[PDB]
Amino acid sequence: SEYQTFFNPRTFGSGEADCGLRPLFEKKSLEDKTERELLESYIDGR
Amino acid sequence: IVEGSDAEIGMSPWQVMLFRKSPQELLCGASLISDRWVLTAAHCLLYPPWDKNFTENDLLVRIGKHSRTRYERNIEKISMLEKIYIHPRYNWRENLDRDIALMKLKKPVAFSDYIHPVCLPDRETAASLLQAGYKGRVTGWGNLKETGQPSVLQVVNLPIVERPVCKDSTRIRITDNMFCAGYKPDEGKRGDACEGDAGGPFVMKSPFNNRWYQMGIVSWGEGCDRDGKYGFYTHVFRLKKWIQKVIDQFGE
Amino acid sequence: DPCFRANCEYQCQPLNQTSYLCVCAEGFAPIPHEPHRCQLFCNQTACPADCDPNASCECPEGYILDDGFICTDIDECENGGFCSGVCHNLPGTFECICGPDSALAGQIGTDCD
Ligand SMILES: [Ca+2]
Repeated sequence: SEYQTFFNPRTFGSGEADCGLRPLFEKKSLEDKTERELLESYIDGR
Repeated sequence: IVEGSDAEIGMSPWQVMLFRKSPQELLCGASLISDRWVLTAAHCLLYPPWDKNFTENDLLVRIGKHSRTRYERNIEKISMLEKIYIHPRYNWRENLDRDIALMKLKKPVAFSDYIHPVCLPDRETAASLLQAGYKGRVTGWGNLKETGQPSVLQVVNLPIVERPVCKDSTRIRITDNMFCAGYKPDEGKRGDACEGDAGGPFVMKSPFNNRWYQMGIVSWGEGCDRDGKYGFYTHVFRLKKWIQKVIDQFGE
Repeated sequence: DPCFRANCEYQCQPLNQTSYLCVCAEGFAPIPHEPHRCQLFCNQTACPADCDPNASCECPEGYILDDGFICTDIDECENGGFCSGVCHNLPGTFECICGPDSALAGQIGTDCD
C-alpha cells in the first residue's frame, strides 16, 4: 500500500503514513461485511 | 443513519462522536485525521438557530466508540479541544456552503484497534473516486428516520450522484463545495444520513492502495431518506487547501 | 437570624446566632470557590443523572452520561491525555504527580509541571 504523505508531522501530528488501514481489517487481511459492495461499484460499463 | 445497519467493531476507527457536556448529549459526528486533528461540519459548532454556538470547553471529543450511550471504558478515549477552526467563508446566516471545521486536540491521542486516522484524498484519488455510481460509506449515531436512535454506530453504503441530477433534486442552491449521494428510487435500495450524523465522514476505499479516504462530511438534506431526494456532503478535497493553511499555522 | 444577610442560592442553615451555612438540594453541594452557590455533586464512582422530569440530563464535572441515565466517573488515568505523570483517578477528578521523585509535585484536576 504505497501512500504519499502530504502533511508535515510537526504540525499535523503523527499518523498520516499509516492512515486508512484499519487494525482490525486491512492490517489482519480481513474484510468487513459490505466492503466488497464498494469495490464492485467501481465497475465502469462501456 | 436511515436504513443502514450496525457497524462492525473497529469498522470505522476514525469515527468521532462530538458530545455536548451540558446537557450531556450527542451533538454530531466527526473524524480523526491524525493524532491531534479532528474534522467535522461547521454548522455542528456554529449555527445558533439550531442551538449551536460552542466554545472549546462546551464539548468532549469521544474516539473509538461503538455504543451510542454506554461509556465504553477501556476502549473509547475522551480528548479535550484546544481550539476550534471554522472555515472563514462559512456563513450560517446565509447557507451551508463551506460547511467545514477543524478541531485541534490538546494532547495527541493514542491509536489502537479502535482508534485510527482516516486518509485525506490527493488530486488523483479525488478525481478518480468521486464519480457517479461509485459508492462511499457513511457512519453516525444519528436518528434512524426523519420522524428513535440506534444503540450502536450505524453504517450505510451510498452511491455518488451525478451533479446535474443533484442540482435538480432540490430548489436549494448547490455549490462546488458539496456533492450528493443516495440511491434513486428505481434502484431498489435505500439509505441516507439524518439528524445527528452531521460532521461524520463519507469514506471510500481506494482500489489503488487499499486505504480508506474521507471524500466528504455529512452536511445536509431535506428530510431523510426521501424518494427523489439526496443527502449532501462537504467536498473534502476542494477544501484541502484551507485544511492545510489551518494545520500549518496552528499545527503547533 | 444569621441568614438575613446571607445570599444562599438554595437554602440557608442557621448554625447559631453569628454563623450559618448555605446548603443545597439532594444531589447538589456548595461550590468550593463560591460557597453560596450550588452544583451537582458526587464522590461516588456513579451517581444518578439530573435529568428533566418532563429527559435532557446533566452530570457534574468529571462525570459522563452513561447507560441507565447515570453519571459515571471519568477515569482520566486510563483515558490518558489528562496527566503526563503518575495519575491516580478520583471521583469527579484526578490526582497527577510528577517531577523528580525527590521533590515530587502534585496537582488535582490539572496536568502536572
Ligand atoms: Ca475521575
